[PDB]
Amino acid sequence: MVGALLGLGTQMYSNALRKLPYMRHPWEHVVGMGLGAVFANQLVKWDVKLKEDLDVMLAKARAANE
Amino acid sequence: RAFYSVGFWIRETGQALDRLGCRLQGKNYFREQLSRHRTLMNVFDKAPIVDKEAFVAPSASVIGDVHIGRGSSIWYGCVLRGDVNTVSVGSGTNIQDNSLVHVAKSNLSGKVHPTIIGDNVTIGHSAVLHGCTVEDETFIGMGATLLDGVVVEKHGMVAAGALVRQNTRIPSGEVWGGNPARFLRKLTDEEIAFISQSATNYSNLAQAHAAENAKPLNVIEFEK
Amino acid sequence: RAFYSVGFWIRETGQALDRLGCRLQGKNYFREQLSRHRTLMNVFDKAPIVDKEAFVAPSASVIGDVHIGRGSSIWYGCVLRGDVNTVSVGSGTNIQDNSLVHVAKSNLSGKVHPTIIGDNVTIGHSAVLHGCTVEDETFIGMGATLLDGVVVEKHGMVAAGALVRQNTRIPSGEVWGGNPARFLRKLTDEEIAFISQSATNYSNLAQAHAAENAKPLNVIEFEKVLRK
Amino acid sequence: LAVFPEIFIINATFILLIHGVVFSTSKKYDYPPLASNVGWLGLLSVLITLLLLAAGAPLLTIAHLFWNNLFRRDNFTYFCQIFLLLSTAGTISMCFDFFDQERFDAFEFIVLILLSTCGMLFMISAYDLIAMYLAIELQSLCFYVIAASKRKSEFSTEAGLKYLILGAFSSGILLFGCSMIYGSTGATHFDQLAKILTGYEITGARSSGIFMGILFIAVGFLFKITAVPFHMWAPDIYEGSPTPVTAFLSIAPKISIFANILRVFIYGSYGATLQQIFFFCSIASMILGALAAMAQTKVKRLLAYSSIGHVGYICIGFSCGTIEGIQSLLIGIFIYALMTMDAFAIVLALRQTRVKYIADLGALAKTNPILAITFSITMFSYAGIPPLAGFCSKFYLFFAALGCGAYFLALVGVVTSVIGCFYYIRLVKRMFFDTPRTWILYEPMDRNKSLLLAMTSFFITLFLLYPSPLFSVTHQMALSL
Amino acid sequence: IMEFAENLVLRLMENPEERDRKAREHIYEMHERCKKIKEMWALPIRPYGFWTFERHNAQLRWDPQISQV
Amino acid sequence: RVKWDYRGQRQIIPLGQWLPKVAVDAYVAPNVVLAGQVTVWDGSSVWNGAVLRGDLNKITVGFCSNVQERCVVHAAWSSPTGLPAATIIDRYVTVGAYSLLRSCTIEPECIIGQHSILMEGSLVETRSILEAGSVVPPGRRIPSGELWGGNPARFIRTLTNEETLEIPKLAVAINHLSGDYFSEFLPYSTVYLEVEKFKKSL
Amino acid sequence: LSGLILCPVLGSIILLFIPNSRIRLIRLIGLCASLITFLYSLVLWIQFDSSTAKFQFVESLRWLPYENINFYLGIDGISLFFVILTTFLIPICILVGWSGMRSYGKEYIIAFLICEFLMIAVFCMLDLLLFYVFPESVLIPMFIIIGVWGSRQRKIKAAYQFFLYTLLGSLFMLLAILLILFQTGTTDLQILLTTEFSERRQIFLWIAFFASFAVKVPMVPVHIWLPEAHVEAPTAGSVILAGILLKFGTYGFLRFSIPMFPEATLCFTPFIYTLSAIAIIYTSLTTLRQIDLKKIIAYSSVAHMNLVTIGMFSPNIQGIGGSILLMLSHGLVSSALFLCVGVLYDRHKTRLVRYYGGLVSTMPNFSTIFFSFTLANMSLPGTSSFIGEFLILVGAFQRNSLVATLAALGMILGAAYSLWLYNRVVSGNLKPDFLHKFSDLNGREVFIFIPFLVGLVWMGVYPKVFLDCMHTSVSNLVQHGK
Amino acid sequence: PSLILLVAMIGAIVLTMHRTTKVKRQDVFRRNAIDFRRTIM
Amino acid sequence: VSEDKNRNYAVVAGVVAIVGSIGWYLK
Ligand SMILES: CCCCC/C=C\C/C=C\C/C=C\C/C=C/CCCC(=O)O[C@H](COC(=O)CCCCCCCCCCCCCCCCC)COP(=O)(O)O[C@@H]1[C@H](O)[C@H](O)[C@@H](O)[C@H](O)[C@H]1O
Ligand SMILES: [Zn+2]
Repeated sequence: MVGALLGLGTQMYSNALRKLPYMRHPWEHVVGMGLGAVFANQLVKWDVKLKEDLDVMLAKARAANE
Repeated sequence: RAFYSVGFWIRETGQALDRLGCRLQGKNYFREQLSRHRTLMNVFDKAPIVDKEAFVAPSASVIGDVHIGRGSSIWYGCVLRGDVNTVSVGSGTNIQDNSLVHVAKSNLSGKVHPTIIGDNVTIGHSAVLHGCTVEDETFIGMGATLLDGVVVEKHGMVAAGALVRQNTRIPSGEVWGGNPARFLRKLTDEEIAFISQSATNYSNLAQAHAAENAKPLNVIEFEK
Repeated sequence: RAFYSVGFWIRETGQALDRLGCRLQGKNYFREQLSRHRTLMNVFDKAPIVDKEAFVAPSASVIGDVHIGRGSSIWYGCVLRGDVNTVSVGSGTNIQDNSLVHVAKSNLSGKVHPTIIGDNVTIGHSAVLHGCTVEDETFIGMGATLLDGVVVEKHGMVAAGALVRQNTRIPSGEVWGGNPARFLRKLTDEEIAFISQSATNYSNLAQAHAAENAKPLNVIEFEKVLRK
Repeated sequence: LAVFPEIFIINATFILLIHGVVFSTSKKYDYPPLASNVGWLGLLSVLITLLLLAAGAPLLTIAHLFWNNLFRRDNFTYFCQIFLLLSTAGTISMCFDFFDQERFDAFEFIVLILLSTCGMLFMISAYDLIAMYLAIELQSLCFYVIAASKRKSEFSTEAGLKYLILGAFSSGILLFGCSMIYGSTGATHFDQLAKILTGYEITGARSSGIFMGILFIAVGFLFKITAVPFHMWAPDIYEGSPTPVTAFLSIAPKISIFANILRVFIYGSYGATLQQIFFFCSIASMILGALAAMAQTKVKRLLAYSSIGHVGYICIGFSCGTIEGIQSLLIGIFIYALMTMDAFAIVLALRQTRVKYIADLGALAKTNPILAITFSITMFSYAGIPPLAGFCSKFYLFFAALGCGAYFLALVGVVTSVIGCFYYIRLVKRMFFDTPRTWILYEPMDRNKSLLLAMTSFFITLFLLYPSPLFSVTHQMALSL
Repeated sequence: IMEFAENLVLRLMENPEERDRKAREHIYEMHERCKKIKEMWALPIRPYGFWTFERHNAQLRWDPQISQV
Repeated sequence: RVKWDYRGQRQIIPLGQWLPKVAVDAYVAPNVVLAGQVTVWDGSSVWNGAVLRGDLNKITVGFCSNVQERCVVHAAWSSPTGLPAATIIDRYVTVGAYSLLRSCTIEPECIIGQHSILMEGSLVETRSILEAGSVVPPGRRIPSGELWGGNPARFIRTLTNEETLEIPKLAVAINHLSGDYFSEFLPYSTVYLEVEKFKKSL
Repeated sequence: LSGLILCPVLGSIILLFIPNSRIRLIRLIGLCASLITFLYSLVLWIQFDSSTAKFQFVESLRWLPYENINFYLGIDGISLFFVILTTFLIPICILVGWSGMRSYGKEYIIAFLICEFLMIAVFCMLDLLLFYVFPESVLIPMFIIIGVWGSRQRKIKAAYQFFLYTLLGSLFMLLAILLILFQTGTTDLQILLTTEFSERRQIFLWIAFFASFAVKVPMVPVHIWLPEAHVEAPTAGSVILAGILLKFGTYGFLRFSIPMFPEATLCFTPFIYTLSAIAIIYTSLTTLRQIDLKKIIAYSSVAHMNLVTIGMFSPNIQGIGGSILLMLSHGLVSSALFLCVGVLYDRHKTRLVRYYGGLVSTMPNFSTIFFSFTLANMSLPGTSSFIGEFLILVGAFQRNSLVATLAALGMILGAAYSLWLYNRVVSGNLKPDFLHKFSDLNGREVFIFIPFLVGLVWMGVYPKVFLDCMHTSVSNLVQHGK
Repeated sequence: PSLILLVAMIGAIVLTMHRTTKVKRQDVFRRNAIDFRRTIM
Repeated sequence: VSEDKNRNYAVVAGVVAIVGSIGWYLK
């Protein structure tokens, strides 16, 4: 996903900060960030599920319209 | 070049895979700080071209777009570093030593032009020819220096320590041997014979020197 | 299992070879970082009898007929093509970097005159001794260009970047200089004192460049420099 | 179970401490410097914990033995603890240069950071005045030690000494608050203290013991987080101490003490009676941040005052007890922590300088221009420039302050943030477009800072393009309280 | 004309439900106006986690008169 | 002693705690000879054949400060006469082709032109362009913004501030070329593979 | 729109992985990405239906779950051709930069920092919170464009007290945006339209938006940032500034002032009336005092923009049509004049104005085109700017024509000094010291001029295709203001 | 408090060891192959 | 055709990591 492009940047941005050129095999380990982005989106879904659960718990609470 | 960059990337991964994907097993051979100037004909998208009968010395680098013809020679320590525009060295020339032939890149302050070295040109040591359209059968002296756009016309025997100035089209056969470029004397004919015979002298001396070998006994000694 | 992982050495050769399959966009990478450089002796027909204690720098292609004395150095990148005419170097003559101590065939009149450089002759960086004899205990200048048959007398320093014309053999102590062959001055006695001091200090300094001839094991053992 | 993040990071610290001490005092290994080897295993004992802690998300609440006695973990403690270990991961990572380049054979600085991280893991889940104090003092004691570590330069010693004095006095105030509250309530457990302090209404109901107790607890905390009226040394504390220990005691105690405040002040005592001091502290903290940042030179002290001001910008989310306010406060801690880890990673990248001010910080637009881009990104983020993440933090904080009717708090926040925006825009201009000023050159930063600076720079710029995960996290944490 | 201008315009069509979009948006925000007003109301939910241990361990020790008789 | 060492010539030659550390992004052309104390800095460019030796003092080229082809840069022992003579080629200095240096302390933003020999204590001031063959005697502080030259280092001209503004552009143009070269070399080398194939022929 | 929306961001990011010292590729491909995003803007124009209150191509993505303050993207009416002008103009900046080397001015950096379509975002962004983020957000790209490749006249800076006030005004609007956001949960612009506020608070919220806007709008008390920002701006930084960054304030008023706070707008009509009027008077008289050409064009732009304000007030469909069409004509004309003055700088390399002389000899086609656009900046009847400004004028439709009588001075002095400056620039055989370096215009130069002249004439002779595609939206806005 | 006493032990050690043991009593750390024997000062 | 201890253990453990992790992202 977009995590692949982001990782190549994070690695290339890292290379740009240490002064090293933009070259090596860690740009192929940015696939790990693609895994990370998929997990982060998966965690967004799981998280909004849990937040909806806590929100219906709150709606049950707070006097429940009384 | 884009695919040249991609090639640099596949090679690094490959060198790395050997360096520590198999030198991992007790081998520090990769770590030896061996030299890399032995890339005599260093390359770019443009490459240096050299014919058979053209001795290049291994102490000398030939970088950039080069077109070493026939008989030309690049002796021990010279640097024909001509990335920007082609170093179109003609035939039978004789750099002879630690000279330099540059179209070396600046901020286009004077629009660096190719260095079309002529024929039978017996350039001397330490000459620092720099953007030089030096024509054929010309002599340049020991420790000399030149400047941009110079055109050393036929038989123009620049002397030692000299510093020719920018864009100076030196006349054909005029001896200029000073820091401020200055004609000194119409060259004599014995000097003409000398400069036209030293050409073939080194042409033979360069077909000699026969590097083309290896010295394993010394390699075995330096190994221990 | 380990050491049979040489398959990754073979796999590297594939990805490395992939430089051929990738040098197509233009003619690229004709350099390969090769191995052969017939440099440190490069005997044409005569061999240098350089001593076991005359440090020559592995860049210095001391061609053909050369002789260096005990304690004298031949510094980084200095070609010495004693191919057409004999060369020699006395004990202590530190021929410094980028030198061109290559002699002659001729220049307009005979003048073979084998370059002979005496003892303690501190020769300067980038010097070009094309065809002159040099006497003992003098100090040529960094950048000098000593032309044919210029007998540089003893204790007479040539200036920095001081080109010397043909046959203009300087006197003793007469500091020369200038693009034309003109004298400058007779400096002082401290000048010769410092000449000898720099000569012996450069001799023992070249004796300190024994790391240049260290062995792979010794190089990687110096790489302990991180710990100290 | 339920202490597997603590059981591990305590066993791992011992395994590292014994492993480090045996080797550093070893003739066979030539007395090697065990820093960056007990490190590396240090920061992995963090990641394995962060893996032990994140995985067992339902398991953290696995017993009752801990509940009504010792400490109560829940979703808030769980998420805030995954953050502390993550922010401790960044802080150990940025130090790897400080161990090798700077001559530190003292590995136990690592094991002390690990013991402090255990103390903070027990602060986050602290659910009893006694546990809150004990974990607070565990982390504060590790930090006094590792802030007085450098014994050669006397500048770090006196800085660590005044840090110890300030921290011990802050803990004394906090502890007198715990005493008054306990003595006037006979209950220390937050689950017990909550039942008592429902309908306490100090300003309406005469209860002086509990009032002075909550006031002293709030004062001790506002000392620990170095809020404005009680910072009192914090600039000199951050300036004198070494840079990585400053990066530690400047970002991680903030996270931990702020989670602890959310525990005691939103559950243990819930009223608009105590948050008045935090409202005043927010006002004066944004004021002091803005002005002193306008006044400072030394980049370390500039970051000190910037952190004080941003801690102020945090407390406006606590200055109103609405869920939106607490969620704004949590958003503000994550965007203040990641940005501070970034700023301190940058300050650690510039090891070559001595204690030097923004003028010597100059030329970075020329030398290492990508690092100057990153530094401008981070400083903008502090300022709150719209297209960045710090803007999202300050903006949601101000929106919570508006929805909470604290219009004046939002007003002082916006004027102080605009002052800061002007100051940091002027700083970036002075760094980029002029003022060469002596061109000090830097050794390159290592991969560890590089990825943290790079990932965090990516987080700051590409945040508004995906704020859903963090907003969901912080709203869940606020609901859980 | 040019052989397709007729169907060249059916790259959008009315599909007017985007107003029910805002209709239900409004339901969203009518609920959301209860974002900041809500807070802690429950003292009967599990935060009353004390008694479940008290009744659980009161008999062992820290007891006035049970061990007597 | 034997000749033709397979190693070629190691371009970075330490001696006695003195490592001529090369900062990254500094294309150190393979012919050069770093030795002793030569601290080349970020963005610099040591080009073909340029030796840089090491004495009691320490050479140091500054940010973007290139040392072009075949340029010797040594340093005198101490020269404690006026100031410690450790060559400091500071930022943006373009030490041109085949020049020569010794213990001179060049100042920011210079252009030390071709074949320009120097000597001790020649603090070539900031923003100063030197003509070709600029030979200098010890102590001649070429002042700021002033074009110079001549065999005894005779002053020639002061420079319009447009040329002074152009000097940094020339330095960064050299640095662009240096990056174009640095993209031609890889962290380690492939020479070892050829050396092993040589050894397995033995 | 779903896929064809993100062309500039995709292009910029996928080029960021091409450093490519050999500029040809980055120039070519950045220009192609810009031109295709402009092509998709124009096919989005063709896709328009001039018959709905709804927004034409609405899209979204959840941004924060509760209250869903999400990327609501509408392009009805005005925004339709605002984003069109944005795209129309961005390739102009990409094309004014075919400079050969372009080395210190690293070409890919300016490509990546002009090819950020946050202007497209803001003009399509239809929930005034995120909409707020973008004009304030484009300041980071604008600041780097303004000075990194911008001409250095001073130590690059902006009046610091004025800049602090400008950003303070921007953040003051932010407090107002939040007050409305939490006032009734209203996330987006459709529902902020539907809702109804307290008249006592509508005026406060209106002026609070107005702070930031009337900084972005160049009204008399705060407009000084345009001259100082332009004289230092690069050739392509001014083309964007005049082109879009001024349209920001007027479009902000248009969307989030008039149909948002109808009662507050009713109450403050005379306020903006007098403000914009005196601003036009001042910026008409000022170019007497200013001799700096960039300041001259910037002040003419201030004049035109306060005309846009003196017209946007109205429930006159003709009124707001003249407002938005003066905006389009201004993004054409002032940017064409900035193109002009940038060519005039570079071809002369001088930053004095008394030095532009003998132009009919050096670059006479530049004389022709410079007139072809200075007749427009004074709004020659027949040009696009005339249709714009006269619908601005007739904006006194239900009115009683007392602010048109101040637009009297505002525009008569404007046209006067327009002619005076076009003379002063092209006047006489005033031989300059340029050493017979004529600098005739480039084929690419007249190219980048082509589209502005084409849009100008196509509007000025046929404003239908722009007044149509707009009337439905503006009339809906007006009835909500009724 | 066990961990706090352990941190007090580690602290009193790392602070007041005072370079009197392996903290600096490792060695002066002077090596021969890394020295230049003062022939050239 | 051999090596030293305490490094082949490390390479075996690195292989155990990547083989093990493969099995993890695989399950
Ligand atoms: C056809 C073309 C493509 C062919 C396939 C291409 C690619 C395959 C991808 C990955 C291969 C595996 C790993 C990738 C590489 C990782 C880095 C390995 C680094 C390495 O050698 O240091 C080993 C330890 O090593 C592991 O800590 C453990 C490293 C274990 C690596 C084992 C690899 C060989 C076994 C076969 C793979 C097993 C797994 C198979 C399934 C997964 C494959 C990925 C120790 O050596 P050493 O004592 O000389 O230590 C080194 C030190 O590591 C360096 O950092 C220093 O620079 C150097 O001076 C020296 O001190
Ligand atoms: Zn010769």
